[PDB]
Amino acid sequence: HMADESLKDAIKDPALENKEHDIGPREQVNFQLLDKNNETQYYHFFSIKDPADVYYTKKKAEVELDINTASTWKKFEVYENNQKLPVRLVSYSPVPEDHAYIRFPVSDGTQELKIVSSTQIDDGEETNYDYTKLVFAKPIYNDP
Amino acid sequence: LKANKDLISAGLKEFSVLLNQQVFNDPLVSEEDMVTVVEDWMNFYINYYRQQVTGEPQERDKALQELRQELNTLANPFLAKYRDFLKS
Amino acid sequence: LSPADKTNVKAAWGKVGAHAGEYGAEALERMFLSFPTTKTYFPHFDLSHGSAQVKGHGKKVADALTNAVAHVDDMPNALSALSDLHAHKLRVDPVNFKLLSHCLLVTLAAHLPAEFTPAVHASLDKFLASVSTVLTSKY
Ligand code: HEM
Repeated sequence: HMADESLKDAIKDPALENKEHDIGPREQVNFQLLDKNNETQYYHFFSIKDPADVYYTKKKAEVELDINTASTWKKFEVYENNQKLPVRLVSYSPVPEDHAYIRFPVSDGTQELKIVSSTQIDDGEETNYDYTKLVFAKPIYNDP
Repeated sequence: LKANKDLISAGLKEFSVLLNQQVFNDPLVSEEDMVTVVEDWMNFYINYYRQQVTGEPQERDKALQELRQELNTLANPFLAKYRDFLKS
Repeated sequence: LSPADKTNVKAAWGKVGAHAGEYGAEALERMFLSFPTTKTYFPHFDLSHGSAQVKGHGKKVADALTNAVAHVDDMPNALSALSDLHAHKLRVDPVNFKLLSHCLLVTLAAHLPAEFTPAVHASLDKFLASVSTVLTSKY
């Protein structure tokens, strides 16, 4: 139901058919998706769009993550210093594109953040990705 | 054996899906080269399901023998169908 | 293509990872043994067994396929620049792309037998079928 719990079922909501998610001042920030042994997390590297759009608000900057093949993505938990962040769906491009756009707030001076996630194709084998480190090109800072 | 019997059924179904998805656009491959491609597919299905099958050594060998024969019944019409397409 | 096929292609090519350049050269060598008509020499290229250019070409094939998987939602645009390559148009016969991409499945499934299910095999077959038609679209 939630973005963190299951993206498969999160994108079922037709209210986010092609909802707007490109309003307000944003920033382009590159990143790298590594794994437990500091090697390239390949599945994530192909799945997530680089760079990511960093939208500004009145409190904290919200990092948008464009995730492709959302129909197979299930778990997608994001943490900041081992503290779970509130992830949510802001929009979703339907098939054949199948891109899911999710946002979450990040505090000032943040750059590294781990991702606990998984994938599942329909009623089949669940592939767990217990650790994936996401390092931005620069530390994220929100404008006043 | 039931476990092996049901595993063969899924193997034949999955193999038929592979044959159906093939597009015969230009540039077309020759009859000789398509025979090699079919053999490479059948050998892959034998390699995979040889790990999946269970039971005694002779029970697994007899299961893979039935699978290889069952795959040829699906392969021979596909090769014959391709020969009629290639000549035109 | 489909969400399942796209997911299978990322997972298969993800588990390949850094060994993509090795399989690219290996698949090219496997093509000549399986298809002897494909084996032909030309002046400005080194097609020896332990060649530097064949290994170099494997990395180029790997980097092209890696880009194709990275932009699998729009594959034709990702391989549009590569489809106009003069070396392919002049040296390579159009049919050999289907034969090389076939041998890459044989190579990948050989080195990664556990992760390569019949479902994933058919997913990469369809994916590698489209890449062959895109590169041979210009001729
Ligand atoms: C579908 C599989 C293949 C892929 C993805 C591929 C990819 C590439 C790429 C990316 C390049 C470099 C082009 C550049 O400079 O940007 C290249 C060059 C080349 N390829 Fe392929 N190739 C494939 C199959 C083949 C085959 C079957 C042959 C036939 C032997 C071949 C022969 C050549 C030659 C002669 C060059 C020129 C390299 C040089 O001297 O600079 N390729 N290929």
